[PDB]
Amino acid sequence: SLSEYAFRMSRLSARLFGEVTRPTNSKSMKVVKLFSELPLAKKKETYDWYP
Amino acid sequence: HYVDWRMWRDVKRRKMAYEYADERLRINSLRKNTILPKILQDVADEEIAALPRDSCPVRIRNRCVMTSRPRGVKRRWRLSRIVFRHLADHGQLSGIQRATW
Amino acid sequence: AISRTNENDPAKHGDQHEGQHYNISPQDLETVFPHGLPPRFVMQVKTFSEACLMVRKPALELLHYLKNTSFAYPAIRYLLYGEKGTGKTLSLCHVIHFCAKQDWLILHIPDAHLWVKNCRDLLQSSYNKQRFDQPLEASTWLKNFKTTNERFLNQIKVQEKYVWNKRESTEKGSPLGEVVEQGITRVRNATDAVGIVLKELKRQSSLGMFHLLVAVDGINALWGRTTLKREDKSPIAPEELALVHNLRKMMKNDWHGGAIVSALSQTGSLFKPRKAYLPQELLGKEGFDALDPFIPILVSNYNPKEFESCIQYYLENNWLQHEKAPTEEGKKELLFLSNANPSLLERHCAYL
Amino acid sequence: SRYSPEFKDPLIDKEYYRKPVEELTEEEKYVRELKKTQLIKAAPAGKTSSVFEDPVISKFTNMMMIGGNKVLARSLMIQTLEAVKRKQFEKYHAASAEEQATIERNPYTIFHQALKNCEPMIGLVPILKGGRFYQVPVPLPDRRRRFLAMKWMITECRDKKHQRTLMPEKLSHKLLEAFHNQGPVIKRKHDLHKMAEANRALAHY
Amino acid sequence: QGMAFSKSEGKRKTAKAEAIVYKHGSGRIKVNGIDYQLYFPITQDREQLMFPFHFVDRLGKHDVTC
Amino acid sequence: TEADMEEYIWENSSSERNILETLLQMKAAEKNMEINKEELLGTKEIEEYKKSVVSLKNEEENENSISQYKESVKRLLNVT
Ligand SMILES: Nc1ncnc2c1ncn2[C@@H]1O[C@H](COP(=O)(O)OP(=O)(O)OP(=O)(O)O)[C@@H](O)[C@H]1O
Ligand SMILES: Nc1nc2c(ncn2[C@@H]2O[C@H](COP(=O)(O)OP(=O)(O)O)[C@@H](O)[C@H]2O)c(=O)[nH]1
Ligand SMILES: [Mg+2]
Ligand SMILES: [Mg+2]
Repeated sequence: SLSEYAFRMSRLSARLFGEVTRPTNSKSMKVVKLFSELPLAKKKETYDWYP
Repeated sequence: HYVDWRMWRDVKRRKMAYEYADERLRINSLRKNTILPKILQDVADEEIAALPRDSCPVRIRNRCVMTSRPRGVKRRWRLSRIVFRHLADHGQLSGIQRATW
Repeated sequence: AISRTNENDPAKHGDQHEGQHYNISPQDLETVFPHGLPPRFVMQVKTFSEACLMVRKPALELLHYLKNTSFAYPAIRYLLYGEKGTGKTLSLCHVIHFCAKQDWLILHIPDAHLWVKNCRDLLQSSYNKQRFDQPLEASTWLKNFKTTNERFLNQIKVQEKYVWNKRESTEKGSPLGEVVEQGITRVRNATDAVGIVLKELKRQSSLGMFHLLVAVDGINALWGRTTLKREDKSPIAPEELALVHNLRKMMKNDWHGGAIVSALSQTGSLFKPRKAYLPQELLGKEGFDALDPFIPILVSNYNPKEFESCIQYYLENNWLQHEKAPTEEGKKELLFLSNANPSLLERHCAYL
Repeated sequence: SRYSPEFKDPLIDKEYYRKPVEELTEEEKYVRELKKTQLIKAAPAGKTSSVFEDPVISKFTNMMMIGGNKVLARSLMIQTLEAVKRKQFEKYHAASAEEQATIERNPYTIFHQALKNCEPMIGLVPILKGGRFYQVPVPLPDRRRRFLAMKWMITECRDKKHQRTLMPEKLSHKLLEAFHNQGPVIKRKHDLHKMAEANRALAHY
Repeated sequence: QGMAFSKSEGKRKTAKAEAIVYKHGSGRIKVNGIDYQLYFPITQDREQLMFPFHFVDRLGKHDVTC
Repeated sequence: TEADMEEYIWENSSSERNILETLLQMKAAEKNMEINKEELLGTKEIEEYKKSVVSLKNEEENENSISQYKESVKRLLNVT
């Protein structure tokens, strides 16, 4: 639903701002989320829950 | 010296879940996309299913750190409702008071 | 009769008649206005046993332009706009009455929002498989078009051969009434009959046969959005409707021999907020570009003179029954609550 | 209540205040100097000084209101008053010059008289005696009679016997019926009176 | 411009209003820059705005921007 | 494209195309053969119409802008 100009201007902003550049579905975008944060088990509240 | 055997099992689950977190994260990444071949994702399914059961983070339970009560726990202080109230009602929890409005 | 005028010819109305109510004969209500009058104003005609329209500066301004129309130049688009209930529809009707009594051919669309919403039978078209027909909406209009223009539907004759089916066809030179009767009798051909009517009137007015008035109330419907859905529950666009595709052509100034007078309405519109009234806000970008260049005429609330004559017209019909309504203290409250808005005043007075 | 007992109800009456001082009595002069020292509650959103304010219709509107939907309740009220007025203008134009004099076209006069024709003078109370229930007739206070007239009218219009008829048409039709001492609500008044006559011998309980 | 006016405030439930009443005017009321009948399409809300001016017989005598 | 532009430009727009097509029909009705584009779009009346459409398109619409647009259209269409 974007013009060629808008589609290529959005793809250029993604390159500059370090976003995903290839067309990626929502399912595959979970890979980005998984590596953008620490896993729950690696959070200090989790492994240092108990004294 | 933990409160009970159930707290001791969760301590071990938290220790093993921490040790396998990176390995599980990497294998899961292979399963959580539509980019890689199914033949490769089917193998990753078997690999993460073969890891020790207590490496799975959903088996960790937030128990009261002083009484091991498995429910009625306030996450911010990691205490059961009973233990929290005991400290709060004696003025030992900074800034916490009874609420009237 | 301080609120009435004896001049019932809309061609002779002037600034001296501002604020005064002129009477539309029952014969002209049946012929000129089988449709188009506001529903509540229709209720007032049945209740008062008479139809009386205030003469206001919006219609007088517009009647001045139509009387000076140069029928050789391309048709001019006039757009009545204003806040909700300010009298846009009844200003259009005052202008339709003027042209109807000057022997103009009247193409009156009483509400174009009805062609983009709540369509039970949206059939696929046969003339063009990419468009949808609307037999009920089209046949309804054709009956009213026939009533208004029945004296001209025999003199006007088609200039082409139109094929309805394998067996049936309308040959060249047949009265235009035959095209109007095919659509009414056979609703499957109603949407195509409307398209042929708009096609021939636009063509034959530019030849000098007659003067044509195109009157579309709710014109902002044509270039907006619809609430009609396809069998796959996908939204339909107004251009894909045959009625809207063809009416959009009557709004172009590519013909001469008449005028195009339309009115904006937020009431009954789709995807427009309550307080939207200005041309671009209601027409959109596609709509403003389709009508530009056009002459926008503002319709506003009653001025002090118009307000008092409106109250007097209600008091002269005994419509205000509360014992305090005729008092000066009652009229000040009726002015504050309406804020001089004609529609709000009529609704407040309706139950007093 | 968030008002202390010290707060007095507001008196919304323009005439009460413009009344000259000379006309005032020594008692009425004291009441006016007293209120200047009293706390007054904020005027509710319901009532104003408007000349078109009618406390009876405002009360009927509240007894029709469902779930705090005053906008809808009031819309139904004004639609009923408009429907009554249009029905009378239709009866008026269709009548002869002689009958026209007797035809009422004011919906407020019809509404008030329609309710006054439904007010029950006397009512019954379910009394218990020896493990058995017997109703006892009793006079009705003015408040109760007016309330019952409005409750019977609203109840009748909400009856399921009416199929797909909108409330402004049902209520307008019942008001004009009661205005002419006819209808189900008028029958309910007559039945209550007739029952209160058959239990006159039970007035000593 | 030298036009006399007064300013005050009011609170009802969680609503807070600030009104500027001009000594002289024609009865115009603007609510957040909007005509009161466009801002308050409900007839009861407009009656509330009428109540203060009507009670003192000053309808059509002041301009308000609130 | 035009949809990508964030500032309206009157030149080479539907407005310029529509007004020019209208003025040509008017010249033809007068049986005048001065059909030069540069001359038709060089008058002062077109400059007011251009200034009015741009204001309607790039600024907030209001009753005063609609009135300025109205008076510009009436002069071009010879509506008095
Ligand atoms: N010229 C008039 N003569 C008599 N009554 C009028 C006139 N103009 C307005 N009214 C009253 O105001 C009501 C609303 O008028 P109308 O339907 O023309 O308004 P509108 O601006 O077209 O409305 P909308 O914004 O809903 O499209 C009418 O039903 C009538 O009671
Ligand atoms: N059934 C039928 N409809 C016709 C015929 N010719 C024209 N029409 C209708 O008249 C409308 C206007 O005609 P035209 O300008 O040819 O339409 P267009 O080709 O869609 O631009 C069409 O959209 C049709 O609905 C015909 O021969 N048969
Ligand atoms: Mg759990
Ligand atoms: Mg209208």
